[PDB]
Amino acid sequence: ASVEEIRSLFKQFSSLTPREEVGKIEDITIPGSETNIKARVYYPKTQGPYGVLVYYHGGGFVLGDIESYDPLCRAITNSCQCVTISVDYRLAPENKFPAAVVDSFDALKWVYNNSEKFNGKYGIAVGGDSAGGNLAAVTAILSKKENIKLKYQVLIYPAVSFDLITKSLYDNGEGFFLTREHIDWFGQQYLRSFADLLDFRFSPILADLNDLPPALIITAEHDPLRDQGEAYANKLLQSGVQVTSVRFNNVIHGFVSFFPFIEQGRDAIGLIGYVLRKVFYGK
Amino acid sequence: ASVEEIRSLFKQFSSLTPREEVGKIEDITIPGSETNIKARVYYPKTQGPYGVLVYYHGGGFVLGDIESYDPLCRAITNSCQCVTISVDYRLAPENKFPAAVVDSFDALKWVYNNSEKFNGKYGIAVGGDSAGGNLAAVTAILSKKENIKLKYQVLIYPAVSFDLITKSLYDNGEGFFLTREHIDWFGQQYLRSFADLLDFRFSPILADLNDLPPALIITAEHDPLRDQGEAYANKLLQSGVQVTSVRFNNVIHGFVSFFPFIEQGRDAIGLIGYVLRKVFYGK
Repeated sequence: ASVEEIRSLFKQFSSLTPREEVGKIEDITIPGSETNIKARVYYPKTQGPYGVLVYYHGGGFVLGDIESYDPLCRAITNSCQCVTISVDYRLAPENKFPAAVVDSFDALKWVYNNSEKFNGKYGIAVGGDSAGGNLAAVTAILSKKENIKLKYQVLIYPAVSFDLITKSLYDNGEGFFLTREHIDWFGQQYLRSFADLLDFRFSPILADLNDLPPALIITAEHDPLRDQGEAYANKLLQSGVQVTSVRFNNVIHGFVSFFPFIEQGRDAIGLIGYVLRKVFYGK
Repeated sequence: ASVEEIRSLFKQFSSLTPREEVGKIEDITIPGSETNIKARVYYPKTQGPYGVLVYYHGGGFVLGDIESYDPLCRAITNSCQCVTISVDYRLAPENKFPAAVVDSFDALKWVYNNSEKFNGKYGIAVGGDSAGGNLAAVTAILSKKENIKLKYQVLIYPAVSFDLITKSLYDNGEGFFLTREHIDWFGQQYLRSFADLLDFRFSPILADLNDLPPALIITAEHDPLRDQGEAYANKLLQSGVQVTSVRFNNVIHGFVSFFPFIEQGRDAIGLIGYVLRKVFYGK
């Protein structure tokens, strides 16, 4: 199948996942530095003021979008009882690195500067899964540099480094949905050249991690990205940042997206909701 | 340092921990088959009806008690929004195996048969940490044998088997609070003879685990008991029981008891609260 066919397939598969009712949904356009960035704003059913999670979908920088991630963003919204803003960042191969990062950061800065629009008085967090977790992490690094003060970062099986060495890569690189061949191919679509492998905006493990917001990092036992995610937690800890790093056993990369039929995915969304309700509301 | 001494230092340290307000607290005495069993009943600040969590404290079968665990059980009560009944089972070396088990199962049976005193319409679960997670797991096995239908079991770094073989036992057996010498000494205080090593009431991994209640099993990366706790989860799964097995990284055996200082401990309590709210209230 073509990239277009697979992008469509994501949306199609999404229509088989129940969409939880939320308080209110609205589609906005965020004025970006290089583009106008579509976002979907989900309000919870509770009364404000709120904390605001800016969310970046996964899909290897190439696939996924607001629609296919709509069921997950609804479930997250209800779990965290917070405003969630799902960002349609530019995808590769059409828009090479660093387009996704530029959009993800532009969107966060705007949300931060406009949180009053969402009655966002309890502060701003970032979150995302896989490639989205990469973007959340990188967005949190870029924020510190600009004195944007984030409450929290939720990194769901994030990609944090180019990797040819982790045990989990070789143990889990075939037969568990996300394969070596996928990882290589996504990387070729996204990156401009070999030099980009030196860029912290692609590999956030490279960055100086002190003074970043506190983090929840979820990894999956049977995931090739598992070891590198747990390494990112370690480096955060070494840099004096609080992080709860949790390995969900018996599950694969992507498991949180399959929450309707992987119960561990539901429980992960429950934990995400707990930590955000805690940091935002003292709950 | 004598048994009575080390019990007292445990008590004293826990004495300095700020206690969370709950709804109401009632002390009760359950008529056990071998003894009168003190239990403390914690009501959440919400209104009923409730699910009920029967909780067994850790401490190697030798230490801990209602008072010393009082801060944790308050924290759990507020997180799960459920009635929590902390059980004062008989301790070793004064009362050897299977005294703790007899008391734990007698308490659970009585609560189950008396669920109305607690407005416990939404059903009964068991939970416990360490030696208490052993007791919860064993209580669930004994329940199934007598047709008592529990909703859930929460096993926090449980002891599930006599162990001379797991990699975590050797990797983590010194320097991380719970040492080989402790494990040896506790087992020496608790067990009657070598024959007790065949008894599933000591090593619940031995039991047929079919038809047991769904489980949350929390392990700790730097814990000698880690591998066996993950084995128990895998054996449950193999037996057709739903289980969410989560390894909290960067922490040691006992970390949930240190929740006031170890934020990962607080997040573990959040997760426990989520899974129980979900199973009881469909939240």
